[PDB]
Amino acid sequence: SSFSIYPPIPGQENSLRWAGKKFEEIPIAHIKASYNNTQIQVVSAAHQPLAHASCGTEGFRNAKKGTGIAAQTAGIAAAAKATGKGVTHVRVVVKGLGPGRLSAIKGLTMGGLEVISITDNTPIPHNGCRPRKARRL
Amino acid sequence: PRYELALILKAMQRPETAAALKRTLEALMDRGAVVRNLENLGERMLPYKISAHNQRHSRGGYFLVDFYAPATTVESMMEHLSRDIDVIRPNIVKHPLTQEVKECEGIVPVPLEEKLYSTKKR
Amino acid sequence: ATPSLRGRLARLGNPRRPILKPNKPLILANHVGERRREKGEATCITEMSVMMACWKQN
Amino acid sequence: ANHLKFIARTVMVQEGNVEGAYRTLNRILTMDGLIEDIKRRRYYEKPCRRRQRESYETCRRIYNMEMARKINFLMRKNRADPWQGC
Amino acid sequence: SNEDLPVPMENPYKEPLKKCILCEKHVDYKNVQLLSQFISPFTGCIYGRHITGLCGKKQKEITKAIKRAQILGFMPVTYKDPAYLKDPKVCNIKYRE
Amino acid sequence: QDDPPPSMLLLDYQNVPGIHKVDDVVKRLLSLEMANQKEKLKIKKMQLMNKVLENP
Amino acid sequence: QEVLQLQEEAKTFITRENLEARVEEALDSPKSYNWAITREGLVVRPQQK
Amino acid sequence: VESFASMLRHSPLTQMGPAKNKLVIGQIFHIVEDDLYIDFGGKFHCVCKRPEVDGEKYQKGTRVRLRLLDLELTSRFLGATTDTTILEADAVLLGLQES
RNA sequence: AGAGUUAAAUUAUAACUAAGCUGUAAAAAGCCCUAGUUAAAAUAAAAUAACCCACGAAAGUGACUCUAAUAAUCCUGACACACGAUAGCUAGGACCCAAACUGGGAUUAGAUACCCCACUAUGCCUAGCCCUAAACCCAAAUAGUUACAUAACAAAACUA
Ligand SMILES: [Mg+2]
Ligand SMILES: [Mg+2]
Ligand SMILES: [Mg+2]
Ligand SMILES: [Mg+2]
Ligand SMILES: [Mg+2]
Ligand SMILES: [Mg+2]
Ligand SMILES: [Mg+2]
Ligand SMILES: [Mg+2]
Ligand SMILES: [Mg+2]
Ligand SMILES: [Mg+2]
Ligand SMILES: [Mg+2]
Ligand SMILES: [Mg+2]
Ligand SMILES: [Mg+2]
Ligand SMILES: [Mg+2]
Ligand SMILES: [Mg+2]
Ligand SMILES: [Mg+2]
Ligand SMILES: [Mg+2]
Ligand SMILES: [Mg+2]
Ligand SMILES: [Mg+2]
Ligand SMILES: [Zn+2]
Repeated sequence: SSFSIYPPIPGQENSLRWAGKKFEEIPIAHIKASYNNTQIQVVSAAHQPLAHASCGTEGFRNAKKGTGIAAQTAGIAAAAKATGKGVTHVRVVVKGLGPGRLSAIKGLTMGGLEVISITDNTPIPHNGCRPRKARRL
Repeated sequence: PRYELALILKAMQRPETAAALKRTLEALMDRGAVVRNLENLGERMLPYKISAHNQRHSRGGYFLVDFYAPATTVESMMEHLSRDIDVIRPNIVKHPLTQEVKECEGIVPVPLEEKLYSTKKR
Repeated sequence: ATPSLRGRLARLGNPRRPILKPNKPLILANHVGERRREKGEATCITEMSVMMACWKQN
Repeated sequence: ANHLKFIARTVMVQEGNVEGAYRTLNRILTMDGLIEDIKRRRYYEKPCRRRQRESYETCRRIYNMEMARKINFLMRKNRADPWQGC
Repeated sequence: SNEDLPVPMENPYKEPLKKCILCEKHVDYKNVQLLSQFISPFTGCIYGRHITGLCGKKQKEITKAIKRAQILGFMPVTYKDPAYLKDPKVCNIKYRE
Repeated sequence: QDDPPPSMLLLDYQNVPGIHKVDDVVKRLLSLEMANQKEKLKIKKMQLMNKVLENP
Repeated sequence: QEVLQLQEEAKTFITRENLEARVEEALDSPKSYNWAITREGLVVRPQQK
Repeated sequence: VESFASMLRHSPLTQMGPAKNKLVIGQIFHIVEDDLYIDFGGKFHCVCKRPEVDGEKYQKGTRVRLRLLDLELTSRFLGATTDTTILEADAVLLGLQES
């Protein structure tokens, strides 16, 4: 039972399939977890948006959508729409560090999507654009 | 070898690669530089998609040309290579063999620093 | 291993610009710090959500 | 962007275990220092503050390493005293 | 008058100094396989001295070679090339526990 | 201003026997054409010290 | 000795006559500088595969 | 009369030289529930853990074999004028006077 | 000091999907020519390496390559000469992002402040000025000693 956490790059010849599809054709789920909102967009391998759900789209409010429960609910909401179009496995790509980071990931499983991998694509500039000034002067 | 050019040519056919290498070496010789050796490192996948000459390049052939050139003809060759549409990213550096390897002595045991504070009783 | 301390502090014998500016003197005390108590958090939030899911639909 | 996707900061789940894979990824990021850098880059810090933070962290690391070294050195003497009552 | 007195001589039990993994070697910018052994497989971060265990010169040489190669276009910056993922581990950092 | 020829055969390979019998490629490589500014500085220094000083 | 050593390497330099042969032989003789290292400090060459 | 330098030159401690990985016979002089105080005889006494095999064979006065690692554990720390001696030596247990 | 180059992020710009996005302890305002994904020039800056302590007289400098190059056969020494962080001025250019000022929205009795939003000078390049800093390591330079000897604290006391 030799299992490697490294992704199955297309350059290799490994035989790993999910529901008969290769790792390259499995749809993607971009989860942008900001400090005040969490958005989820499930797209196909061909970069075609299938489902979209955010904490604000569920009837929440300003400070209500910033909690983890809002992200957990948005995960189920996105998973229902993804399953409505015939999606069983998805690759999660997380963007940003927020309170609803793991909440959306587990909400996807609660809503009925099997996560095969978690990708952390957080934008970290190499000292590029200057961010805003610090608070509490 | 004095200077080393790490030429990254566009992935093309054998005759086109040969013609591009021939003209690049002729340009190097025209500047007053004698060529020591040319080594082909093989056609590999680029680490990142390099965009050059209004073209997105995903592959490329790697070549290494070592030579002796005057210090004034480096930028001229760089300028000539910059306008060549068959070159992805040219770079001329000093040859590593020029710098003689220094004696790597190893880790020297550095003692903890003392006498940093006075001997007053706390 | 322990980071180097030579040539770090501002001393008369040190010729260069000091690297470290300690808030308090680097003297190893005879007592370690007390263990900090972990901050509590709300629990059973995910289960309360699915409990209220019944009510919202029923 | 120009690099290939689904290679960096990617962990494959094992037998449907997602919570553990997320913890593994969080440990990866913490050991690589990306969590602290991301939390620090939310608001810009001036160079004087960056130097002060670096000096404070270096001093704290030195003190912690020395305290841990002394604790490990003195761990032997934690045994029961054989000369009690003398 | 005494013959058994100690003599002021050098220490014969002087153990040789330890060598870095690249002691008396040649660090290059074209051996991307060698350069990848010191970077994080997940993020590409260059490991420090406390991880690599290289005496002062070679750590700086490795850093300079990696920075040169990543901009010349031989080694990726964001991640480590999977072709070199099976290289023997020389670093002292363990991620999976 | 002094005008050191590009084929000056710098002093590091000037005082060795059998240097004029070598081919033009090696002579050009050992000449000032392929040399940096430090070699020209050395050549100018020796040329000035040979002509101005009495005890080099 | 440096001059004598450089005389030997002057024979294998690339010139106008040898340009075509050198390009063709370089295009057919690939070279690799990749070599890994071990914890003991032993050089391992991937050429054995 | 014999001089101190003459006797020290032929002393077994001088013949030993460095105390790294040396086989020394040491006699146990004190017994604890799980710790054994073995006096290898040089300066201090080393504390060792009783092994699983032949545990009851270790008693007071028993002579055992040790591989000496350090004659005395002393180290320096932050702001320490002198070292912090542990008043103990470092050694491992191998056997009990095999013969 | 010059010349050349860009890995990450962001953006002007197009396509699919969706309705909010951003915003805080909580809100409001703002934008809905909005948000997410896929491609994307120009400008600005230069993650880890750095638990390193090097270079330079100091200020200062750590994305990469090339050229030039870091005085004194080495004491002190100005009102003389040459430099001199950020900020500001003049003329030309660039402007992703941040932001003095300003205008709104919060809180307050008041808030021309701390909190959020938008934006300007400015921070960016060339040339010319201005010559000020907690320009502090608050410890002058040159060759030394561990002798006598703790006002206190702090970086121990001192010689020529
Ligand atoms: Mg202030
Ligand atoms: Mg200095
Ligand atoms: Mg203080
Ligand atoms: Mg300039
Ligand atoms: Mg880019
Ligand atoms: Mg623009
Ligand atoms: Mg509103
Ligand atoms: Mg950088
Ligand atoms: Mg000097
Ligand atoms: Mg003077
Ligand atoms: Mg200015
Ligand atoms: Mg502006
Ligand atoms: Mg702004
Ligand atoms: Mg206002
Ligand atoms: Mg100024
Ligand atoms: Mg200063
Ligand atoms: Mg002053
Ligand atoms: Mg003075
Ligand atoms: Mg007192
Ligand atoms: Zn070494």
